[PDB]
Amino acid sequence: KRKVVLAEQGSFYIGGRTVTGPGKFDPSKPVIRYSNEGATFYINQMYVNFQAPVRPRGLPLVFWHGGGLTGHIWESTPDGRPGFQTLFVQDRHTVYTIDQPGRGRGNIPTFNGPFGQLEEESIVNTVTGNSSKEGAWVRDRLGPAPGQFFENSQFPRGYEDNYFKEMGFSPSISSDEIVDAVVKLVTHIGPCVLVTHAASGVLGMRVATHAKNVRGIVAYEPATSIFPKGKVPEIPPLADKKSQIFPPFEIQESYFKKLAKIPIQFVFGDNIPKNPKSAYWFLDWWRVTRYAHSLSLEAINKLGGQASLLDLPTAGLRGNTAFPFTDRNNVQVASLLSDFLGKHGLDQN
Amino acid sequence: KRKVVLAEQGSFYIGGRTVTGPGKFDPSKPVIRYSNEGATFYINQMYVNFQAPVRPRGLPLVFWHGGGLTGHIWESTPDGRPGFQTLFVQDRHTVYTIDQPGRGRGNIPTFNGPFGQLEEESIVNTVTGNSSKEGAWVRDRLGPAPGQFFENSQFPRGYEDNYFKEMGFSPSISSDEIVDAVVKLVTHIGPCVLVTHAASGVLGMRVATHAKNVRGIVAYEPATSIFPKGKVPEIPPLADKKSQIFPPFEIQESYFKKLAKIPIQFVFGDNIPKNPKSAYWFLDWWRVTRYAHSLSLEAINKLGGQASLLDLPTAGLRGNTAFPFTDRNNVQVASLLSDFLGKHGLDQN
Ligand SMILES: CCOC(=O)c1ccccc1S(=O)(=O)NC(=O)Nc1nc(Cl)cc(OC)n1
Ligand SMILES: CCOC(=O)c1ccccc1S(=O)(=O)NC(=O)Nc1nc(Cl)cc(OC)n1
Repeated sequence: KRKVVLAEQGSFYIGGRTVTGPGKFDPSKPVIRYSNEGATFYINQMYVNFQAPVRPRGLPLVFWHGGGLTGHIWESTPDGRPGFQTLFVQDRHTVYTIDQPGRGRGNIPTFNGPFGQLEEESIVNTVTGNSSKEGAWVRDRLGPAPGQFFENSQFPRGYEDNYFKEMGFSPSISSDEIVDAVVKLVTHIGPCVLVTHAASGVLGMRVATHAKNVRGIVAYEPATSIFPKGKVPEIPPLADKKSQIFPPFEIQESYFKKLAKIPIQFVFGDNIPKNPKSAYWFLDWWRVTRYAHSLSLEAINKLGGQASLLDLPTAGLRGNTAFPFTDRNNVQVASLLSDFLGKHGLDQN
Repeated sequence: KRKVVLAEQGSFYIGGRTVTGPGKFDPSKPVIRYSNEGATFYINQMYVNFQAPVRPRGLPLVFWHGGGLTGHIWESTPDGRPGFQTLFVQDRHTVYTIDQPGRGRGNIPTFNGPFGQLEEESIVNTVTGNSSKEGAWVRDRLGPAPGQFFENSQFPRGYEDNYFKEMGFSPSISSDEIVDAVVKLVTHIGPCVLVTHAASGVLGMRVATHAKNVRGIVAYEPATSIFPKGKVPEIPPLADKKSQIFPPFEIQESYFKKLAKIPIQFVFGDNIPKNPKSAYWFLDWWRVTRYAHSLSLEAINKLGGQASLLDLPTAGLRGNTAFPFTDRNNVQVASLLSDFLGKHGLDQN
C-alpha cells in the first residue's frame, strides 16, 4: 500500500569542515560581490533524512545511494511506485536516507571563482566528469545497447526520462571525507544496518571497519571490491584484453578483520554474463567485478566472517537491472532484504 | 506533535531538456572515459517531493525554497523541529516541496570537461559565486554583524553550523528555465498555492502569470520586485549612496494583470530599519527592497488585485529572521499562513 504512518520525520546536516578566504568581513560594504574576502565556507557536509514508524522494531536502516545518485532512489521508483523508504517504514524500521557529500542536498564545495577553487587552493577539480544516458543504460544493464532491453526486463519501461533525470556528476571530494561523514552519522544513530548500492558499496565496507555500530551490510551491485592490503588475488583483464575493473581497495588487515564480525550480503541482479563478452564492455566489466567480489567475500569468510553473495535469479527473480530496489519487482526484492534482517535478528528489539 | 499520517508519499523528476555530445556511442568501447562522445545528457530538470494526508482539504501547497537552498528548509528547522511540510500535512493539505533546477536534487548541468562546458558550448558558467557564513548571517538578519544576534531574535541559537550547512551555490541556469520547470509542475498538479521565499519570490510571481492553476501566493521575504514594463517607480539607492537593490523585473502589462486575479501576500520578519542605515549594508538593502515591494503590491491593487504586505511584528511576532518558517516561533508563523488560506477558501474542497 501507499499509506505510511510516521511517528516523526525530518532532516538534518552532519559532517564536513570549513575553509576561508583572506581578510576580514565588513558589514558596511556591499555584501553581494565577487570576492572571498573574510568568508567562511562550510564544505563537504552531508544531508540526512529520517522517517520513523510508530513502534519501531529492530535496527534503523541507512540507505546509501550509488554513484551520481541521491536519496530519491529509495523514495520512489521512476514510475512512481513506493521505494524502499516507504516499504521499510511499513516493515517497522526507522529509515535514514542520505545525500552524500557532493551529491544532491549534500554540499558541492565551490566559491567565488572557477568551480572548486578557493583563491589558490583547489578544493575540488574544475574539470568534471559525468555519465550519459547511453553510458548509464549499459552500466545499469537495462540492455546490451541503448534503446534495447533484455528479454526478462524488470525495468519500468516507459519511464526512461524519469530514471535518467535522477543521475548527475560528483565533484572530486575525497572518499575519505565521504566515509567520514557517514561514520559520524553512524555514531549519531547508534547500532544500525547499512544498505549500499554500486559506488557506495566499498564506502560502506570502509565505514563498517571504522564503526562498530554498523551491525550488518546489504550491498546492491557493489562497484569496487575490497581486500586486505597486499593480498589482492589475481583478477583477469576484460575480454577486450585491454581494460580492467576498478582497482580493488586495500585496507590494513586489522581493519579488514572487522568485516568478519557482522553479517554481509552482496546482491546482484540479472544478465551478468558467465563467459567473456568482448562486444559489450559493461557486461564484461560486471562479470569480472562480480568475480572479484566473490573472492573478497571468500577472504572475509576465511577470517571467520558471515559474508554471502545473493544472485537474484537463484532466488527466483529474473530480469533485474543494477537498481533492483526500483525495478518492477522491487517488493519481492524488499522481501529478500527483510529475510536477511530477520535471519540475523536485525528486525527485533 | 510530530506524527503524520500519509495516504501517499513520493518523489519525481519533472522538466528539463537534453543536450548532446559529438559522435556516436559504441558499447564495445570502454564506457568510463573522458569523453562526451555519443552522449545524451538530461539537463535542468527539477526534483519534486510530495506528501498527501488522508482526506485532503483544499488546494495543494507548493513550497519553493529561496536562493541557494533546498526543500530541506521546509522539512525541519536547523534545531530539528518540524518544518512547514509536517505542519501543513497535519493541516490537511497535500504538500509539494521542490529542489529547483541547479539546487539540491535538481540538475547541475555539467559534463566531461571544465565545469558547465559541453565541448565548445557553455551551458553554465565555469566561474561560480557563493554566499559565505558571514554574508548569510547579515543577509538573513540574524543580527547586524556576523556572530552577533539581535536581542529579540527568533533564530534557533546554538544550531548555526546546521543552518549554514544547508546553503550552497547555484549554477548560471537561466531564470526562464527555472520558471519553465515550475510551470510544468503546476500544469501537472492542477490548482495549487505557491509558497515562496527570497529568490523564489519573483520566480513564483512569474509562474503565476503563465499558469492559471496558481490560485494564491504567499511570499516570505521576496528578494526581487516586479513591475509592468516601463512602469518601474522611482526607487532610491541605498544609504551608502552607491549601491542599489536588485533591478526590478519587468513584464508585459498583459501578464502583470494576471497577478490581480489571485490573492497575494508578502510576509516580512523583524529588524528591517525604518530609516537609512549606512553602517549595515544588508539591513539597508532590506529597507529599500521592502519599500519596492510595497510599490509592486500597490500596482497590483490598482489593477483590481488583492495584494497585501504582512509585517510579522504587526501580528505580534517579534524577532523573525528572513526564514520565519524555520525560526523558533515557526508554529505561529504557520498559523498566519493557515489564516490566509482559510480566508481565501484555499483550505476547502
Ligand atoms: C548506479 C550508479 O552507478 C555506479 O555507482 C557505478 C557502477 C559501476 C561502475 C561505476 C559506477 S560510478 O557511478 O561510480 N561511476 C560511473 O558510473 N562513471 C561513469 N559512468 C558512465 Cl556510464 C560514464 C562515465 O564517463 C565518465 N563515467
Ligand atoms: C535566503 C536565501 O537568500 C536569498 O534568496 C537572497 C536574499 C536576498 C538577496 C539575495 C538572495 S540570493 O540567494 O538570491 N543571493 C545571495 O544570497 N547571494 C549572495 N549572498 C551573499 Cl550573503 C553573498 C554573496 O556573494 C556573492 N552572494
